[PDB]
Amino acid sequence: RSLQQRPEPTPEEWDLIHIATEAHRSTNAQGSHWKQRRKFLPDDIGQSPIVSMPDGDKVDLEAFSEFTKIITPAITRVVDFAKKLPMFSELPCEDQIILLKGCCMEIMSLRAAVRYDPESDTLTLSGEMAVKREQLKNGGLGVVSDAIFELGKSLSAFNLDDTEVALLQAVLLMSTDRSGLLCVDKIEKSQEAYLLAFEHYVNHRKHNIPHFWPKLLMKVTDLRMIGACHASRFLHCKVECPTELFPPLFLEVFE
Ligand SMILES: N[C@@H](Cc1cc(I)c(Oc2ccc(O)c(I)c2)c(I)c1)C(=O)O
Repeated sequence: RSLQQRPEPTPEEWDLIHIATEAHRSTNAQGSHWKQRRKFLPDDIGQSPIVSMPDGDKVDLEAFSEFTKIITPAITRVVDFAKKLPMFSELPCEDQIILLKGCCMEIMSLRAAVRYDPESDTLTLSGEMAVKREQLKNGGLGVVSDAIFELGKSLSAFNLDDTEVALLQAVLLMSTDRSGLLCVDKIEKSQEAYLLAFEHYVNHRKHNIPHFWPKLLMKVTDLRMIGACHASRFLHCKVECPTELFPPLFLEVFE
């Protein structure tokens, strides 16, 4: 360890890595059998954008409905992921709440993006619903969909395993650029530990791409950006459409 040229995970990092990975696996829909269980979203759904949005990319109500009918269990599984992480569970529940809201979209988007299928040109939502670029964009997301598609297409070269996704999620979670946090230092400290463990795991993996780590960290920024666009776009939807169309937990996370 450190053994070939680049530092390997420490024993303490191996532990943190194992805990994060299992946290992700146990909360990640349809594990390694998503390619056989997924049903495509019918091609007549997603083609009819008619509710206006401030930026001019309209919303298709039927598609919004399809995506939001399945969103609660998806958000629920991100809450579940976070809770299996000891540095998350031991925070005040105020802090817990703020962190989940700050990273929910980021983690859900990542999870869809790692399930980008090149041959059909689709993302898989919750390991069960394979969607095209147009359907997802028209259903609410607008250009955020082009962003997750663009991220998913570029990640196929990266060959991320379950651990790098889990650690990516954990770094997205433990982030201090949110308003209203109590335990700011404990969070930074916990993020730093994941980042280092992450880096050293990437070292252990020996990817065939040069400069893998900074390339990966740049994919982090893309997610945060996807996250911030969605929070802008969510706010506009809440303005255009009635409450009744939004599942209580969807509202609770993004409102
Ligand atoms: N693929 C994920 C779950 C996941 C689910 C859904 I519904 C998604 O579409 C969204 C999200 C937000 C919105 O505001 C709208 I409208 C749509 C995405 I991107 C991801 C997983 O495996 O957990």
